[PDB]
Amino acid sequence: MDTSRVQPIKLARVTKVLGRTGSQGQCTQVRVEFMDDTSRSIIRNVKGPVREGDVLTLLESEREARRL
Amino acid sequence: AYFQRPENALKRANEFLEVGKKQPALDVLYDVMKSKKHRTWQKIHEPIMLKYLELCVDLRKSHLAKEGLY
Amino acid sequence: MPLAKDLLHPSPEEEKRKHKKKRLVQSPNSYFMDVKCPGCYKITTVFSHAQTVVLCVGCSTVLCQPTGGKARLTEGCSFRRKQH
Amino acid sequence: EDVQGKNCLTNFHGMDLTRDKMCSMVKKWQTMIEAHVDVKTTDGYLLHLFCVGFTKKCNNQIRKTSYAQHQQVRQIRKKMMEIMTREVQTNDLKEVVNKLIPDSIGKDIEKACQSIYPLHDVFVRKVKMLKKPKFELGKLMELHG
Amino acid sequence: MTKKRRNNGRAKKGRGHVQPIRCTNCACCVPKDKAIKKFVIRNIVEAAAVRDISEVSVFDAYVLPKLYVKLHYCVSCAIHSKVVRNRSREARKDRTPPPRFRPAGAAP
Amino acid sequence: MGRVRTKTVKKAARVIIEKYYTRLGNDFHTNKRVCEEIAIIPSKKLRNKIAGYVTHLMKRIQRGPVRGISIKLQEEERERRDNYVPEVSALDQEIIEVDPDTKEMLKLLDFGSLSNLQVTQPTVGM
Amino acid sequence: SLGPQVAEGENVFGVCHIFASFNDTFVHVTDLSGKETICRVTGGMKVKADRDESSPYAAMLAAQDVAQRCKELGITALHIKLRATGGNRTKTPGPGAQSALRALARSGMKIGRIEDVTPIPSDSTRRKGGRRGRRL
Amino acid sequence: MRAKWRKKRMRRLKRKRRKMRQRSK
RNA sequence: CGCAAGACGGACCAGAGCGAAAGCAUUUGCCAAGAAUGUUUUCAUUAAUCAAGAACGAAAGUCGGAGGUUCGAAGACGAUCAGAUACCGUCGUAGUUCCGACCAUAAACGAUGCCGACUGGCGAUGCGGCGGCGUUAUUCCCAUGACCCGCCGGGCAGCUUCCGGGAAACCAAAGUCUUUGGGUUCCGGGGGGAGUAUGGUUGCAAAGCUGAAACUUAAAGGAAUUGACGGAAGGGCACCACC
Repeated sequence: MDTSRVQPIKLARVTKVLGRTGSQGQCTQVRVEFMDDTSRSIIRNVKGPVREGDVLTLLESEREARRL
Repeated sequence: AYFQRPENALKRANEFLEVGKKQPALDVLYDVMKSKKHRTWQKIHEPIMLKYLELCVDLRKSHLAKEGLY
Repeated sequence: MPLAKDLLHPSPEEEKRKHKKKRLVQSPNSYFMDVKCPGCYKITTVFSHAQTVVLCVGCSTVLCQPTGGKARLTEGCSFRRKQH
Repeated sequence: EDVQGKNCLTNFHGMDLTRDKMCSMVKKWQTMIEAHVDVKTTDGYLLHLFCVGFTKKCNNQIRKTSYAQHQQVRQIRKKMMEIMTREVQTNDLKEVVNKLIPDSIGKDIEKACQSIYPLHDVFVRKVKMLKKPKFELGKLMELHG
Repeated sequence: MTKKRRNNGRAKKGRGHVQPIRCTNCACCVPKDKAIKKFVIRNIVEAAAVRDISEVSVFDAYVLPKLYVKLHYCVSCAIHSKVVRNRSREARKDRTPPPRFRPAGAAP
Repeated sequence: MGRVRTKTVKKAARVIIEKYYTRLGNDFHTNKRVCEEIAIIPSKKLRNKIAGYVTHLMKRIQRGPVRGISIKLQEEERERRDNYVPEVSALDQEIIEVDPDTKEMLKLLDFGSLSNLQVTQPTVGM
Repeated sequence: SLGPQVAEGENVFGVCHIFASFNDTFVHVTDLSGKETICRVTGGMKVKADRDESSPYAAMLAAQDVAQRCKELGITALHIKLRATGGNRTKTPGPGAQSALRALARSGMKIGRIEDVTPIPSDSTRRKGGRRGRRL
Repeated sequence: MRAKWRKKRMRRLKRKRRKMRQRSK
């Protein structure tokens, strides 16, 4: 009725980098492992320069990337 | 694909028998004994072969009881 | 074609497997036959492509059947050409 | 059809089939074969069954087609009606259902048409109960006995 | 008058008229023999959501159904969506379909 | 980065290995000093390159034969494969028999020995 | 909110009726029969912009609420029926089909079955747009 | 389209001449 | 969840089939018609192409009735634009459908007359006939079914090349042409003026068919080749480009 009830702050880590996307190469596709489930994996779009094995701070895993 | 839990062969086999068809109910039973389901004796393979050889002798098919036992 | 081949004298059936009006002499591809089954104990003579029912005078009253070409006989042997 | 003290009793109304199964069987280089009949039971129930057949991709074709003549098809349709009227005109409402659950009906057609073209697949994609008789409480409770 | 293609860009042989089909994207009328036909078989569920659906499903091993869509494109929509590309004079004679993955197993 | 070797290096590198195969080691420094004595390379930086490629080739020449240049011992083993192979000395195993329709040819050409019969089924792919 | 008097080892199965395509997403949870029903939420109610009504997160945010009121009542499991628009139209799912499932499943609700249902003609009336169709 | 229009403007013009001559008599 | 109305035959449906062409896909029956193949049947030159004349002939349109779901010229609105009588969104008449009369036109395109003869190779597909080592159906066994292999007709097409031709693109025909002649019909003469003028004819209407000149001009046009250009496609690159 009022506002919303939301999920708590998640943490998920890179397994591999895929390639860069966006219309100036500013976005980066990446595969990430959920860091609580080792068989779960989602693809994301991440802005900043990333290497591999570093951890992110996802606000949701409802969202999922495709290409555009 | 086909089947799963190879135990479904009995169900069909049983379903066709309530109509009175032992020619296809059996076929379904044989379609399993010979297939990817060669996991050497799951516990359900005995009731399959017991029904299979009952129908073989209920219609008279030795060359099928041979392949079944083989 | 090897572009030098003979045409005077052809092979017995490797150059007489051709269509019958594309041969050097025109031959039929049909024949007669002397029959005499039991259903009708008589020496009947019948053409290979019957085109019509051939009748019998015995217990039977049918011998042939006209299909789309040759003719399907029956349970009675009786066969010959003879010669042609 | 009836309510009885917080328990709702049911009655047959007709069967249908999924989409994906019906779609997956349909494919290029086959000839689809279809027919229906209107049919009456021994009782007052009336049904309108819809069946289907598909041609077989044959034993050891090197050909990339499985198409059939038009003459051959109209035989297969005629013989698919003949079977499905014999087994449903006789044999009351419940015995119909009993034959369709393992699919004995469809399997019987597959072998009976085998000589004039082998065929793999027979299913009854729909049945539509069109008319039905009176409630008949005595006949009703037989089903829930 | 120069003839770019022996087939005039369609599969009409020994026939006077062919029923038109509507393009899936732009609704334009296109002859059934000129339309670019793509059969798309997809799982109803996307590969990422398969795990969550298997964990929440009451059945231990549910076989997920497939969507069967026959897409019909006009030539313009098929070029814009990059379904068909421009080919050289010689490579237009080639009718081999481009190789896809390999096969319908696993990753693709 | 970059620094893909030019043709001037790859031309003379092959030549220098063919005619001074023996002098080569597999160390950089030794292969440098040899190239300095068996030829003059008019630059210093050029010399440091041609040595390094001569080294990199000599690694592969100690495996199977290179297809850009020849050495003597490979043409030895070439000759040794190409004058007898250990597989046969017999022709082919001395007796091989054939199936009919070949026998009919041989019947009409005065031969009538060393045959078998099998009359394999009809037909192509069937 | 009063549920049934047992659901301890069994589940109660509703039907989810997810709607697909563009400019709209519905999620409308009903009975097994579908005769009567419960809450019904749209992506135009979660997000107001008249252009994010078909977006993934708008479909997820919808089902993230609807799935609460299910379990609040006693509906714990869901059979799923899909609907793309069809009727000689696009006849292909929108974006917010994949989306809502991923969100509602992980919220805690069980999934029982899933299927495609779309109204597909056996050839029917002419489609809006004319012979030359839309351009620009 | 261009030629099909040039044939059309001259069609309506021809029709007008017919009417105008039929009007004159 | 049930009912009504009108429209329409998906996927299956293909360089597949049938028809003179225009065209022709739900079931079952009836009515007449036709091609190909088979034949040691019949007739005995009965043929080929065509002024006159004749039948059929998409869609739109016209006249009189029925019907009118859907789409929709016209028209009324909402946006976009300096302008926007447009592209886009909403509504919507005629029309779209059926019955009976008219209208004779299309990129009615293979932009390729019809009939006949001769001249390469190869693999397929639809139909008929014939020949065959075998699997396969059933009643247990050569009824005729499916699959395999080969052969003979005519049909829609494809691949291949120093057949030969062509300006080239291309084409086993557009080939067998200065080494020119198998038979026959129709039709063309630089570009505009003009399918206009005019008279004839047909039509209820809309128009169709038949069809000039005065005057003007040295180019119009084809393939074909090389460049440049593209709000064409695929790769690659730059802080004088961007992030």
